[PDB]
Amino acid sequence: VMNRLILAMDLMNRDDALRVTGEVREYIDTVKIGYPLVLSEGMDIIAEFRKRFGCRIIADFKVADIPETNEKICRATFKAGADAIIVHGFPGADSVRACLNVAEEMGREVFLLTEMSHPGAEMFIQGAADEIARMGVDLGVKNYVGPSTRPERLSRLREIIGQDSFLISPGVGAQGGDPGETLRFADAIIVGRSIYLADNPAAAAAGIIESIKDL
Amino acid sequence: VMNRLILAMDLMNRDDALRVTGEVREYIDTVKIGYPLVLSEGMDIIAEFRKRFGCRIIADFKVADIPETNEKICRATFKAGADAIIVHGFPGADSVRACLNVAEEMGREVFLLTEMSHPGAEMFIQGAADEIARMGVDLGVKNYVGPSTRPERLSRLREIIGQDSFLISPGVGAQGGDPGETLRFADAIIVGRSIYLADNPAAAAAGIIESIKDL
Ligand SMILES: N#Cc1cc(=O)[nH]c(=O)n1[C@@H]1O[C@H](COP(=O)(O)O)[C@@H](O)[C@H]1O
Ligand SMILES: N#Cc1cc(=O)[nH]c(=O)n1[C@@H]1O[C@H](COP(=O)(O)O)[C@@H](O)[C@H]1O
Repeated sequence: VMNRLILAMDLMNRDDALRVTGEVREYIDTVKIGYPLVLSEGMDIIAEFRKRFGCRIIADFKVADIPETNEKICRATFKAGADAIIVHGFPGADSVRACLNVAEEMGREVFLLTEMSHPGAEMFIQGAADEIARMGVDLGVKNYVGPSTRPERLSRLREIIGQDSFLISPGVGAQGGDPGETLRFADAIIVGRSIYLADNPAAAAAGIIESIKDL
Repeated sequence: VMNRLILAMDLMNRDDALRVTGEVREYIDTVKIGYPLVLSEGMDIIAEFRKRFGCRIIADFKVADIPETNEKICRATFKAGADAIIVHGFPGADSVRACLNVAEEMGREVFLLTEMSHPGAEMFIQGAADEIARMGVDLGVKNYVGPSTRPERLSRLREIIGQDSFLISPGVGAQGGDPGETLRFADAIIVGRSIYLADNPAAAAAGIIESIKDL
């Protein structure tokens, strides 16, 4: 991804989301669109973004249902033009496999979310995360998400998935993660509020890239 | 809920979803709408159903993000007219509390999904599920979801949440669960495909209710 930086576009207004995305487009090559924007403006926003910005779109839908429902969610999401979808690993291998089957059918990608970045992830997810990552490897998952807020965990996740797998990492900025340290282990960082709530989102993005280029 | 039966409306077409829901409306009082329908037809389908059918709507969005994103998802969902939202407990107490805070602000309800009904739930969720339920009790959650496919687990979950808590249960019919056995422990059952894929959905719903009445 361009400059190893993915914008988490979680504004909930089409005009504000378009404005900020257009302002930082020279500094990114992929935008993560989640439910805050989609549930407020509709699934058509994915193809609008893909067209107007020529960016790749990751649908951060944290898919976490039974296999039959996961298949439907993935089909709707790729039909809407998303390049990839983020899927939770904790519902188990059959739920992940359902998403992989639809991605194979539609020529798209699945990212497996292993450990999450927020404090509550320590309660249940962290204890299962190594095993979720190993499950991913066994299923042939090549794209993973793990937490900027815990670089020791990001290191362990990288160890499990190997160097060939692609690893992206949220929790940079607002949640306390650091771009440089996270990029020791992740291929790309995801950044939302530090950019989209900034007085000058382009200046915020540029500042991040300057720190990245230095690594 | 009327007749202790909630329709899981996971058809992806507005016309088919409206047809089936209309045909079975005399036998239910609540419709569970999830991402298959919403991502295909838009969030406005929630208010359409509420208006047309005068039914309560549970948004089955399996909310499973960090606290800040959860609050955004819950706000959009209640703005759209949902009566309640289903939230995963696996991501931890702060993520659940974020949803409870928005439900409190907006005068709506949260259902906490503890153990899931599909085979993959055995890998990670089942081992955490008693603790997820206890966490719900500690947070003051009053509405829970647990699996028709494992009535011994449903019994244990009922034990933890007490008799005053409201418990709904999917996995009836297509996934193998039984209405009568599940209603030993749950207050209401959720049924999707056994009704919506039936040649005569009204006849399928009526058959289920006849079996419920006998208990
Ligand atoms: N993908 C993802 C995901 C997994 C995770 O463990 N932690 C996150 O913050 N996220 C998402 O990344 C973004 C982080 O944004 P921010 O930079 O904290 O504002 C949000 O969209 C959040 O929902
Ligand atoms: N709520 C919920 C949920 C939790 C769970 O553990 N198992 C489920 O099947 N569900 C949902 O209930 C419905 C079950 O539908 P069906 O009766 O198997 O066709 C689907 O919407 C599924 O996504």
